[PDB]
Amino acid sequence: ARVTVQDAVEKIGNRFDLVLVAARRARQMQVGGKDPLVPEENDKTTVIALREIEEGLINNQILDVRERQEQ
Amino acid sequence: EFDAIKIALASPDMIRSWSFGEVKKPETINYRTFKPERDGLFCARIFGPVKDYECLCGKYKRLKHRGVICEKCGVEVTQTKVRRERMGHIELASPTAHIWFLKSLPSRIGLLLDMPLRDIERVLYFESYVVIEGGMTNLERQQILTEEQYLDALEEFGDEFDAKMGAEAIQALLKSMDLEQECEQLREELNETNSETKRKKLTKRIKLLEAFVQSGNKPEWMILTVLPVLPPDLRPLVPLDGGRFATSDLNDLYRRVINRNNRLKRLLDLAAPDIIVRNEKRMLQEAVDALLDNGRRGRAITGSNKRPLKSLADMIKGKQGRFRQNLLGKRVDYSGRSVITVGPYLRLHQCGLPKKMALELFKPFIYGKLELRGLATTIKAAKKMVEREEAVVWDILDEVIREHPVLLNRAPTLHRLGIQAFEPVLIEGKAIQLHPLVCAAYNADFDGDQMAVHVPLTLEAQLEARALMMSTNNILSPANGEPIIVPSQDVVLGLYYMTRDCVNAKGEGMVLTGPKEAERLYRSGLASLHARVKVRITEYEKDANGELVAKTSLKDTTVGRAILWMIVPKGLPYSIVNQALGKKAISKMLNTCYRILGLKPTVIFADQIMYTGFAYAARSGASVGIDDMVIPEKKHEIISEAEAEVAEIQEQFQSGLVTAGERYNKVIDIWAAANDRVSKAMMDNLQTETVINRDGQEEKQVSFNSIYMMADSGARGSAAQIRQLAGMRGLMAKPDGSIIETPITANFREGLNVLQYFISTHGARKGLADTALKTANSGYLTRRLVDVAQDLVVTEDDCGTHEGIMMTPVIEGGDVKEPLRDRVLGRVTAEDVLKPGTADILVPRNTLLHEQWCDLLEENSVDAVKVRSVVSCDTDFGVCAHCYGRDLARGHIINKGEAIGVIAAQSIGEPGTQLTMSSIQVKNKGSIKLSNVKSVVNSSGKLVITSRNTELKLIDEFGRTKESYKVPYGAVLAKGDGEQVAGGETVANWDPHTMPVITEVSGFVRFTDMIDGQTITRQTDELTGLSSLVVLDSAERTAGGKDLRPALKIVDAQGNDVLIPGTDMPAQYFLPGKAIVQLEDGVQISSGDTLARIPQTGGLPRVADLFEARRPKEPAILAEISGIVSFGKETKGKRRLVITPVDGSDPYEEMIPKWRQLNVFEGERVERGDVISDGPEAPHDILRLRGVHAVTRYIVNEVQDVYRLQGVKINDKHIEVIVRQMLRKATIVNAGSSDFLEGEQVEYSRVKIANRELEANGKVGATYSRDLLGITKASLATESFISAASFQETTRVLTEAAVAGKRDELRGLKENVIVGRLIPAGTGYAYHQDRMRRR
Amino acid sequence: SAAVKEFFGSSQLSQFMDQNNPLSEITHKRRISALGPGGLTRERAGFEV
Amino acid sequence: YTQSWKQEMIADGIEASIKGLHNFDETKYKNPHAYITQACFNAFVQRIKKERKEVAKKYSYFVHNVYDSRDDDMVALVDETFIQDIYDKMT
Amino acid sequence: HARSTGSYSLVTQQPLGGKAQFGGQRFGEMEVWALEAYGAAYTLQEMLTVKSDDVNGRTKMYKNIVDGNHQMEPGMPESFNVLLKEIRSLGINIELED
DNA sequence: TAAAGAGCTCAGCACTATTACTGAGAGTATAAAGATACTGAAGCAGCC
DNA sequence: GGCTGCTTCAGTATTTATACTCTCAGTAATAGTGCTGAGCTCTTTA
Ligand SMILES: [Mg+2]
Ligand SMILES: [Zn+2]
Ligand SMILES: [Zn+2]
Repeated sequence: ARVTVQDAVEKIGNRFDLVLVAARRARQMQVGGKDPLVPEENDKTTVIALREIEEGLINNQILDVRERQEQ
Repeated sequence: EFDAIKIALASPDMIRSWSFGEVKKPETINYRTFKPERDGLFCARIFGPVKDYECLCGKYKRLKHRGVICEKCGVEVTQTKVRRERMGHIELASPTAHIWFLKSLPSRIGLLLDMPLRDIERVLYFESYVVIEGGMTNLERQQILTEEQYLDALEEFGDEFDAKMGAEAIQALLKSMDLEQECEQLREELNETNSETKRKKLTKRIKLLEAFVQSGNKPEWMILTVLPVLPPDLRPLVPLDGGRFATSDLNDLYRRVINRNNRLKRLLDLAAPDIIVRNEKRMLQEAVDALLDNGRRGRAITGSNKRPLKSLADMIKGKQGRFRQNLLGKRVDYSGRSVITVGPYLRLHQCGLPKKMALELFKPFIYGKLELRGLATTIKAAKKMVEREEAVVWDILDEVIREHPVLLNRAPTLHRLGIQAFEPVLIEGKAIQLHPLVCAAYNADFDGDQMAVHVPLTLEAQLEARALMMSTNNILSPANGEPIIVPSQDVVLGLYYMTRDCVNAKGEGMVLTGPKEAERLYRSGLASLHARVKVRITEYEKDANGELVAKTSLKDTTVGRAILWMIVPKGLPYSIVNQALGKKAISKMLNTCYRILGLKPTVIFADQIMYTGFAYAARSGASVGIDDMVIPEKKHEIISEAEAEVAEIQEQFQSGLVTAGERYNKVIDIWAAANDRVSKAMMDNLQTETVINRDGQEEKQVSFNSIYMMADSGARGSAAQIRQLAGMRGLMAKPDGSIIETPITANFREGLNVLQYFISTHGARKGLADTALKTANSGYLTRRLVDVAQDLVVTEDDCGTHEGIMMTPVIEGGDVKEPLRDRVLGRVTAEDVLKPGTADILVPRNTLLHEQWCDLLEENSVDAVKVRSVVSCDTDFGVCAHCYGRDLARGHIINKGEAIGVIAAQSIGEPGTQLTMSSIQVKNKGSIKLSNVKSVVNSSGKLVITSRNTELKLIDEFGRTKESYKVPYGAVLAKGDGEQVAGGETVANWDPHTMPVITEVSGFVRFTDMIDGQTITRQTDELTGLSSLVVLDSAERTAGGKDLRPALKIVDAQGNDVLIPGTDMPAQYFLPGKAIVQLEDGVQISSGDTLARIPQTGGLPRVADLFEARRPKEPAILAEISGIVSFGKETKGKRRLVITPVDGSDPYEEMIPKWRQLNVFEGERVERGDVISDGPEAPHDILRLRGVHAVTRYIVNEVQDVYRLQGVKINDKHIEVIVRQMLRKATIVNAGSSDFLEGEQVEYSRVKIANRELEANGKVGATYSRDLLGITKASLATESFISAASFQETTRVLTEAAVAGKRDELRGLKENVIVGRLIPAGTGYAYHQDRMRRR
Repeated sequence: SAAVKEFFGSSQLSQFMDQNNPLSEITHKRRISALGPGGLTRERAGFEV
Repeated sequence: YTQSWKQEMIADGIEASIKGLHNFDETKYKNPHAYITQACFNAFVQRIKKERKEVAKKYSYFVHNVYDSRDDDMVALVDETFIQDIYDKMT
Repeated sequence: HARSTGSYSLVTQQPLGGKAQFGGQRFGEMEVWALEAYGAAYTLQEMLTVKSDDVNGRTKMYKNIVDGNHQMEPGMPESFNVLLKEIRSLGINIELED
């Protein structure tokens, strides 16, 4: 049921950063072995990313520091 | 990858440095082997391998033998890809003068030698000679000779004196010309001259010389001696790319060109008679000419079939050169096109899509999925499987679509919504359904339109589309915060037919307790729909802290009102619905819903609305037939009486009792009368014929004619449409624009007779042709518009300033047009606002102004508000957010980085598709006031003002101006200033039928120097009798005394010139041609009659010329500086005058076409910018004499009013930003502590930051003045030439940048497209931030 | 004969018979224009004519 | 036919007359007018034959390429390029 | 009429036009703007290079998509280079600084 | 009787010399053979 | 001696009919060309 990024922008009041972070997350999960953090019901990878965004737990800060603890 | 692009010239050295060889043989192909020739225009020997990795040696097969050249072939061994791009060159036999640098208009070479063009010309084609260092004779380095002159002189001067003809001498001169000494010479001469024309020519020349001698450019290079030749694979022998075949005619020129070259040598090789060697030189020059840019000579070399062929320049320009053909517009893969249909079952966020196109558009995806699934094994297997639709495929495709977006567009892309995103549903059909709302944005009928569709590939792309171009994201027209999802026409008819009331229907007026019951009693057929009824309901509101508290009540309404009401979402009060609900009602309902609720409620709402409307319209049975057209019974009455009268007035004229023009006018007016009367007759008769008992007699409410039902619905059709249907459709135009005497007496119910129909025919053809031309011109208009901004991007937030402009409602003098509520709504204010009561600040300092704030204001008779504006921003490269405000489509402060220019331009350019081509009787009640006042009392003891600047203003009882009016010199006021006023009266009035030339004290007048014959005349007044010694025009009076013109010394009984009250100088003015004081000599007049008496487009092209900074025709001269007025030298061709300040030197001494009518007499001291004459406003002068906000507000008001005349709506910020661009270069006026010159110009913001650096030091930088350039001007003078080259006129700008030797830092959009990188527009803005941050 | 054949097989006053209706077949003969040799140009079109 | 050709034609003829002036008896052929006349005449016909068969060669190369992309070819035109490319070849 | 991918013009490798040819739709400057109005950057880029002319680029794409990897290699247009050499034709030496 | 010499000449890839053969050149001497519309910008042209 | 009006031009929106004569020229195709091997030829005496 992902049609509007309304609250996706309520977190990131940018409506642009959205594309960036969602793209990083999608590139992660589609080809890279990054598993959804959110229960998936046959929704495409980018829809998964937007889900993970719209729940206040994935952003620049959190995903970047995940990549940092990764390094 | 790589940074800025640079342009420069090329010494023939560098040409050699390029080419991989040199071509001499004029032919190409063996016609048996079809292979290239040995040393020809296609030969491998330079260009390279026709296959890859092997040539006619057959010697080198694998990577072991690649690379190393052959000896049999001689050619290197490699792939044929490099053949596409390797360049060649010819060695010239005789030098050649380049054409571009010759016909720059003006020639950047003739001026380089200061030469008249035609002389260098005749030098070229050798029609004359030219003197190079004439030496010990009277002949000069720039002198030329008629041939015979050369012959004769050369006889007596067959010495070291030198005279030749041709590019020979030109390469000589250029090579033999140093610059620095020349530069200094120009410095001196310039500094010395008092003639301005010389000054301008000299400053241009010294500029170009500093240009050359600035960088490493050498002028002679404009003479060609080494011709670079194009890589072979770009001008192929035949394209053969399907279809008809082209000829790639370049080679031909090349061929013939090369031909002549060898001939030249060959004939030189024979020691030919030099006359004919001259001829062959000429042939060569014309040849290279025609190669570079055909047509610039006399006879453009037609190709064949009577067609001109194509040079290297034709590939470049027009709507077919690389730029406008393939660099910008480009056909793209993964796309499709088809016809369209509706499919109303769809919800908002989705589009129908046929199976087939769906299948092709995703072939790669399907392959990938199959081979991931193992159902196929190789790509060929997959191809075969997809071929014959192995029935698995579909579900595969199903998975692929699951949320994969698609992008739809129409052909003529007007604005930001002409292209959107969707998520398709698959159809076993061939056409495209469509959510029937969006069809408005697409301006699309369903009569055979053809839509196009493309597909994003990268996940990033799907995301872009998803968040930013989905129908669920585009609901507020970017032109104006209007919801752009207007339920268009048939949903409208439905709803209207639903919310309504019949006088007495089934079970009307009973009582109910729930709209559920309403539905039931409707469907059960136990209750009618449009019937009054008492019903219990409830409703909600989150008026409290987010909590939508609900609460009940009982209303009396109609059923369908409730039926609908079950749908209206939560936070709405009922009274929004109790009305009868035409169209704009549902519009504003949508808007407030969006404003209070958010987004998802709104979309769900709109969808449900469409559903319900379609359904109930369906149930309605809203047909139409021969009985829907009522008829005025009294039509024949009005018509018969009208014609009876007109017969009378015509036989009256034909008897010779009136004039034909006014008789025609009377006929016009009487037909207009009968027209409007029959209009009233019909429209009224129709609109009310409800006569039905109510258990009593009857009542009469809004009737139910399907026609009338539409009209009152406003769903479709104009009231005038009806007018034509029933009433006679009056009179039509004329090919001129005149009107036929007799009107169209008939309706459409009855049939037209031949002639009326014929006339209508003509008018319709007119309108259609105008439709064609209008679309045409709107095209080029929006082109220029989009092109002029093309780069303005929100770069920051808050430029750190508290200025702007004080906006106010507009008053056309009478009624006001925009309530102050609008200009403010969503435009961040710099200063706060006060109440009319002093010290009563209302809004905070620099806050963003949304709607509740508009309320808080509006209730308090708010007057006028200063606010941030783009013209005033304090930032380079863009504009701070608060200077812009709200996104006009997203009800919040606009985010950081949008391209505001392009949205503005589209908005503005769109509506052109449809656009066209005394007394003061106040009506209101309040207080009168005035401004720019200087009045007079009469023996009447009333106010009569004495200026052409006086400003009546009617203030209401609230505190907000309702009226104001400019009222001319000499207008008697019945009241004063500070009284009451009512409606139906005039407070003041004057006589525009004369020229008030009054003086304002009682005394004595004279015929001073008013001696008949020389400057005045005697008038034995044939109308009254008074011997008014009347003044004629002195310049048409005698030729000696036309200087000693009639002064009117205002004197008293003492005869002394009465020094003007308070002043020490009396009114000694003039009575010019036909300025008459009928009052005789020595008369003691009292104030109340003028001394001297003198009885006295707008369509789209208006906007067009406006933005082009076009010419006012007869501009009105303003005041450069204050002071008084004097008259000196006269008819040096024209009138003259001088003006003097109160403290400074009289700087203004200007002549005037004597026709002009002055505005202020001599003695008066006026203020700068007072309109000293009559006429329009000279925009450049408006700027430099009025500052900025003046001309801005001006332009804003003009365009807004031309639009207002057509109901369309555009927020002003667009016009703001357009102007904001319009001025970008300022002319320095004092070099100051900076470096640049004085009489030149520089980018405003650049020199501004220059000061910001300078003025950080006490050394004060350059003073300046901002300038005004029309869009077509500023389109060229940009930091970029590539974007310029994208615009019109490639040639001059291109050769210009080349001569200059510029370098483009790629700061902009129309250039970041060409290189193809992420334009700093959206995401790309972020990445560009980043990429700059790196280095 | 060369010129004649040219004229017929090639002249902008010659086109395929519009042939899909006894109507259009007759509309495509009782038709008159002012284009081609001796007439104005499709984008030379003056308003008046 | 063609201005552009005509230019090169005359170029040819002029050079031809230039070189051929070298040898012109007077005792016989008491006129140089016709001498140069026929000289240029032949030069012209030479040039024109060269150019004709050049563009002929172009036609020939063309007609040997019908395998461009997919189905739906044309029959009308091709026969005419062919028939010219034959006529010229007749000579 | 659809077009997954087919031929290309040769002087410039833009996908051919018209319907007889398996031609791709006309994508215009107006659309270019209508796209720039949004921050629709990657859309426009991959639109006008990766699906039109970037030959190396479009091949890499075609591979990655037909093997499950949505990712773009920017590259740099081709017909642009055509213009570059086309102006290199006349003596106006053009260059592409560091 | 039959495995096993040593040679008699026929498929199967070049090579040089060839032979139409197409191109380059050089001779040629009767003639006179056309229905935008607009805006703008320097150059030219007459003036106190 | 510097000084204003006309002005001229320049920038926008398939498919071309008649040498002649050697005379040479050097070329590219093309048959002459000779091998390799090998396969059959042939006899041998063990
Ligand atoms: Mg339509
Ligand atoms: Zn070779
Ligand atoms: Zn600002």
